[PDB]
Amino acid sequence: NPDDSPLYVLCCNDTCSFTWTGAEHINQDIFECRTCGLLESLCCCTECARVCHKGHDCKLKRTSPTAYCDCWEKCKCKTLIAGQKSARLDLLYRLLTATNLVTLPNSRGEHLLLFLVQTVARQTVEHCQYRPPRIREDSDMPDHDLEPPRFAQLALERVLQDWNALKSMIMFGSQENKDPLSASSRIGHLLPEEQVYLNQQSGTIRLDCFTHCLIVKCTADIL
Amino acid sequence: NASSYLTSASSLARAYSIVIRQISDLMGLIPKYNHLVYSQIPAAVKLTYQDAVNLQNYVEEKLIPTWNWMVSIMDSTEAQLRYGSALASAGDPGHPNHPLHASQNSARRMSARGDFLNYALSLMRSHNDEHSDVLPVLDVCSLKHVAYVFQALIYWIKAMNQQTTGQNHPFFRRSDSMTFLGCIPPNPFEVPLAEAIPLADQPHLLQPNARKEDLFGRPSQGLYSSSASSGKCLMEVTVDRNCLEVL
Ligand SMILES: [Zn+2]
Ligand SMILES: [Zn+2]
Ligand SMILES: [Zn+2]
Repeated sequence: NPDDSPLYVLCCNDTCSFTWTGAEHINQDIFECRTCGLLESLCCCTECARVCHKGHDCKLKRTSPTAYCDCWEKCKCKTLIAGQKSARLDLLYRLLTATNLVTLPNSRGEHLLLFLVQTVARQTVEHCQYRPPRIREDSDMPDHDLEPPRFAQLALERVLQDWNALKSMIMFGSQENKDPLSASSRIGHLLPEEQVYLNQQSGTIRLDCFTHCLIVKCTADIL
Repeated sequence: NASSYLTSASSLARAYSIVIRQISDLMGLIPKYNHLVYSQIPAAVKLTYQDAVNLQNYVEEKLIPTWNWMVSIMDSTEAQLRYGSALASAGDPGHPNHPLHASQNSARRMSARGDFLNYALSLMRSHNDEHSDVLPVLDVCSLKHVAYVFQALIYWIKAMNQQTTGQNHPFFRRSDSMTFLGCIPPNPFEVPLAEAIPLADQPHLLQPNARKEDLFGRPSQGLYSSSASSGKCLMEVTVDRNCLEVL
């Protein structure tokens, strides 16, 4: 399945929100998972949704007030421990220059570049609320002294330097590249006239999302 | 009480239609000028064959610009409608963006800024041939003048054209009641019942507002292929309004 591709897992392996927000509330997007029993408060974060609850009935809470992640108190959390960052970057390099995995999209139909840009925008919005470790009973509380993740920016910079990845991004929705979550992907069972009409056009919704998030949402950096 | 541009455009198009109808009637009277016009009317002008040919050339040269205008607009809107139908056939009815959804009922139920932004994005994507999985943003109810002009020109063309004018048994060919004017009929032996004549399989599809397509199958056009680039041997597939003016 596309969501199990090693590049996607590498790029979506960020640490938990609770690891840097501590026990205090914060403004962030809130995911609820029906399988793990996370409803009516007791809600997880985006990283937990992508990693801890991959395959569960995890959705986004539209009416989201300020909240923290408590995935630890209800299920086994794989996002509380962060691996070696240098090894992560090295593996990203090797997977970019060794396999054409970057061309394949994920289960949501978004190419790796779009996912990385959206992650960078969301992280820039959220991490500004990170209170540093100010100096001034719960023994099972997870460790909460680690910095917020900073891998998304490096991954975006390095993937943008790759020609194949950028070409697959920009030519996404064209004749060759077609996302599974698009009505024009499977049209081989239609009448030839409808096939011609659908085949004439090319897709630019994903490219428009990528450009909009790169230009108007990623306000933090010009790099 | 309203002071709308569309009303003025429609009224001017109506006047143009009246004038074009009169022109077509006059030119159709040319072949029988002597029997109908010359003898009965005391004061008539002698007409010669070369005069009639020059007259026809003059009329065609004068009507060319409006003809190009209507052809461009109509090819554009037909391409938009055909793409919408194809996407509806290839789309998910549950999504709010599907053509065949209640949200698109246009009577049961965004901001003005959002509407204009949608229109602008649709125009740009259509021009660059990039309108995929997004419904074209168009208002056919605002094309009344184009309708009048097209009606007038088709009237002129039809009137003057009528002025000019066991296998394969007449029993085996589709009749007027089912055939589509200008489209070849589905081959009676290749296609099954469920897709040739859907009404026979499902006789409850008969409704007062029921399309002929879903009652007697989807016809096809013999265009695009078979070479030639006359501009009408190639089907209208491009969705902008410039390329169908270039064509
Ligand atoms: Zn979490
Ligand atoms: Zn779960
Ligand atoms: Zn977790």
